[PDB]
Amino acid sequence: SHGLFKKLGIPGPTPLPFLGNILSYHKGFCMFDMECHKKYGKVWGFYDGQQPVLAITDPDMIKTVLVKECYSVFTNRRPFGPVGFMKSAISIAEDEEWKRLRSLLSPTFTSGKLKEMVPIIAQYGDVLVRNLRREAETGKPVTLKDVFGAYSMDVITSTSFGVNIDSLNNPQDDPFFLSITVFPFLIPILEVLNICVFPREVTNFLRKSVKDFLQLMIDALSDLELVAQSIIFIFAGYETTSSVLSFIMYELATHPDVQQKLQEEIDAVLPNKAPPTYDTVLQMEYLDMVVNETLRLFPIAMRLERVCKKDVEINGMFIPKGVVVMIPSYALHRDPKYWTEPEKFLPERFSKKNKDNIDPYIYTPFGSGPRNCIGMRFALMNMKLALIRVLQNFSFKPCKETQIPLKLSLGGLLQPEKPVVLKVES
Amino acid sequence: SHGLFKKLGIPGPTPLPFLGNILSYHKGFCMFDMECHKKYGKVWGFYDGQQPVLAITDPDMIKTVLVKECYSVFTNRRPFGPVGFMKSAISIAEDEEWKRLRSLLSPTFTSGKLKEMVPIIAQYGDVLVRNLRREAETGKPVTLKDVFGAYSMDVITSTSFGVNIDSLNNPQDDPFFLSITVFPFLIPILEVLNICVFPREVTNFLRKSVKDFLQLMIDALSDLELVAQSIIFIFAGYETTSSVLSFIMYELATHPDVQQKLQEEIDAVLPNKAPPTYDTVLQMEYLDMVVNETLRLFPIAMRLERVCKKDVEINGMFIPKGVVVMIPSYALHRDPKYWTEPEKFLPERFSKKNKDNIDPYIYTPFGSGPRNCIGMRFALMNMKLALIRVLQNFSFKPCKETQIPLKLSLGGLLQPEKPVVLKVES
Ligand code: HEM
Ligand code: HEM
Repeated sequence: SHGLFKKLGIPGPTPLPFLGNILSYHKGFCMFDMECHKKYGKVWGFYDGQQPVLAITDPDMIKTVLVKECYSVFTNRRPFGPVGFMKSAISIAEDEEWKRLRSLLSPTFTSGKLKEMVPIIAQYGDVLVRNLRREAETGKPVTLKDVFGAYSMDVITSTSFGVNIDSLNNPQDDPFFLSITVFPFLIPILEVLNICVFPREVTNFLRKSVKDFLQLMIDALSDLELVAQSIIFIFAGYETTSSVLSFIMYELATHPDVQQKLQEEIDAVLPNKAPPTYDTVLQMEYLDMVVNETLRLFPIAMRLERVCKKDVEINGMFIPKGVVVMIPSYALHRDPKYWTEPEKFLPERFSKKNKDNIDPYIYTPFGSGPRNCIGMRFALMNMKLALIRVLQNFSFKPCKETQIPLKLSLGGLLQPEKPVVLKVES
Repeated sequence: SHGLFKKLGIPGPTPLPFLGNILSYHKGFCMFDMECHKKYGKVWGFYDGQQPVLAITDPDMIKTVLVKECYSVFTNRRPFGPVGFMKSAISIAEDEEWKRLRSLLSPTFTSGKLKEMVPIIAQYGDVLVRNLRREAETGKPVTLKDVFGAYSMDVITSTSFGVNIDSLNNPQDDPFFLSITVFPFLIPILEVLNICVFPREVTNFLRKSVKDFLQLMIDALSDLELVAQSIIFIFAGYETTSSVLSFIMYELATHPDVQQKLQEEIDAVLPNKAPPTYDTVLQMEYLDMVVNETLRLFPIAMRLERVCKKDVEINGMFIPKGVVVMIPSYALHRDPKYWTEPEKFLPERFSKKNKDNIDPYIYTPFGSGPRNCIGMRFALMNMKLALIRVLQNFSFKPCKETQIPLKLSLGGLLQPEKPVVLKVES
């Protein structure tokens, strides 16, 4: 099975038997992606065990895969297991089942239902300053992913349901997945065992805690299929939110000529520390020119993936069935051929002046097509609503223990090695 | 493989393919054991999947298996998995490894180290009355396995380490094992996955909480092998203790002519509510004649098991290798041929007058032989030390919701269906 890329004339790193190419993950997904983009060119192939992965960099191919032929050939993501009752969640569902669930869950992030969420988010952005004013008034670094996490936690529990808890009460919230890929034929076994990658007690904790996004559901849909959708929203709305807030907070304290220039637009549209509304936010381009630049540097999903469900010949290339087409986000976001000095944080790539020479099938940090980030709008609203309410009250400087430059986690997920700490000044 | 008991001329219930006889577990281990003792006689056989189990009732065979030929042919228990680092714990260890660990852990339950534990147990037997005086002074049933559990928890955390917590702070503390037996060939897989029957977070909770019985350890032994031994002691010292306390408490409120007659010996050896010492306890025969009668009725382990590691011919019968010899405790404890009116709770079977006509290879509620209950003494001390400190202060009467007669759990473990509740009067 490992001669599929020798056959189709597609170059690649040679795969070891049984293991495939995962031996080269020893530095991380991202570094293995940038590596081969230099090694073999515009299209290369590798194997995740016996699993052949096609890496595409041509932005038309990318468009064909995510948008044009999404509904036809590349509908679903890579098989990930074992999960259990979670097989119904949207980021996991496939074919016809996903269609019924992406329709049903689209109503949540409209321009009308998101504006309904700015005044309720205006409540926890003040539990964020008051919990960041206690660790500022005293000389002491600050662990951004706790206070932002405590924040991002509070936001998601309400933007969808309605529960309210100051995450200082500490409400709730790659060791073995390594074997998934060399033993994907073992996933069918683990299922008939109820066994979960999500420990069966984080789920039983919520196999009853479920029994607004909650409203707009029961308002056709099932009930064990109702539990799962709350889960994903809770993870993404917490983890992804806090993670990037601290990611930008690092690039603001280590680039203070940008931290002040962003603080000089915040006191222009919102004078006298004016609370942010749905519309004042969308005005601010630098806050966008930054958020889009950090996400151009730290794409929190690194790669997009789709599963080629039949023989196709997109943009000149015969693609066989069962292959995983993989858009290597992190590697493009930092490609020289498309970004000058790409290691450098320069929110002026997303200036209206320059955001013309910017191809949205290279910078896709929320994906694209009918299966793109369904929370992208809610995400880009939830972040800047906290980015404003914090760059009005505090300016951030390096610490003594602040990881400069920031070491990305060479393991799996995209996070820093040591957590981002920063000195906060009022 | 399922023709092993047709071969050896041993009668039994006919086994379905692949499943074996576990279909007959639909009423519980115990009822399936009593059933076949009537069906086929003194020796019968059945299959736990492909796993042949030999049930022996002859008390000499039983003696040959537990005591005489224990070190030789029947050393270890049934293979139970998957476990992980827990493969070193004593109740699990086998062959040579178990010898090094039953020696090392014998010093804990001497007459000298147990007497050192009566004054420290005299401390939580008073947190038991004061937590049972709050639910008595007010008219309200009492859930015995909480207050006893809260008690039995407190005792074991100190009798071995030294930590002290009133278990009212709520400190810490058959869905899928059904597949173990039909798929025992899947246990080798699950191991290379770190996967635990004990959820990997109840263990990570203590993969660091470990880093007296604690003293007598590091005083040769390992450290990941030190964590496991604390675990078993914590379960057995908590669960088994509370469970039987409530088991006797049921048989004392539903047999009050015994509850008073035991309260009439307690105020004889310990006058003026005298605190119990190591020696006053051993004096009291009825408190023993009861504890031994409840355990004759509710044997908390139901069956003893050993694994026949080579061809043998004990007491006339050729026994092949790899068979699990199983002493059906629950079925003997309630055998007519050895106990008149065996359903009836009558602590006078264990009177010194009658405890002569009583064969200790039939009543073995702590087993026997070199692999018997290592905590039996500590157990029979920990229980009566709470049985005294409670039958001095309170008398127990039926409630309106008290399960009379007591329905045993027809699932797996030996517990009641509804928890035992009782009205407590001071
Ligand atoms: C900075 C924050 C976020 C980023 C960078 C991000 C990025 C992404 C990406 C790259 C994808 C995959 C798209 C593809 O492969 O085609 C995705 C999918 C998804 N995201 Fe997010 N996301 C963010 C926040 C959120 C939030 C707050 C939610 C709240 C529910 C969310 C829910 C989802 C869902 C449901 C999907 C899958 C949609 C589907 O498969 O139909 N994301 N996101
Ligand atoms: C009423 C209370 C208890 C009862 C009825 C009981 C009963 C038993 C039984 C029937 C066995 C199996 C013997 C065999 O199959 O040969 C056993 C083994 C064992 N019990 Fe208990 N037990 C009790 C309390 C305890 C306590 C408090 C501990 C504390 C550590 C404990 C620790 C153990 C250990 C370590 C073994 C296995 C010894 C070995 O395999 O070497 N038990 N017990």
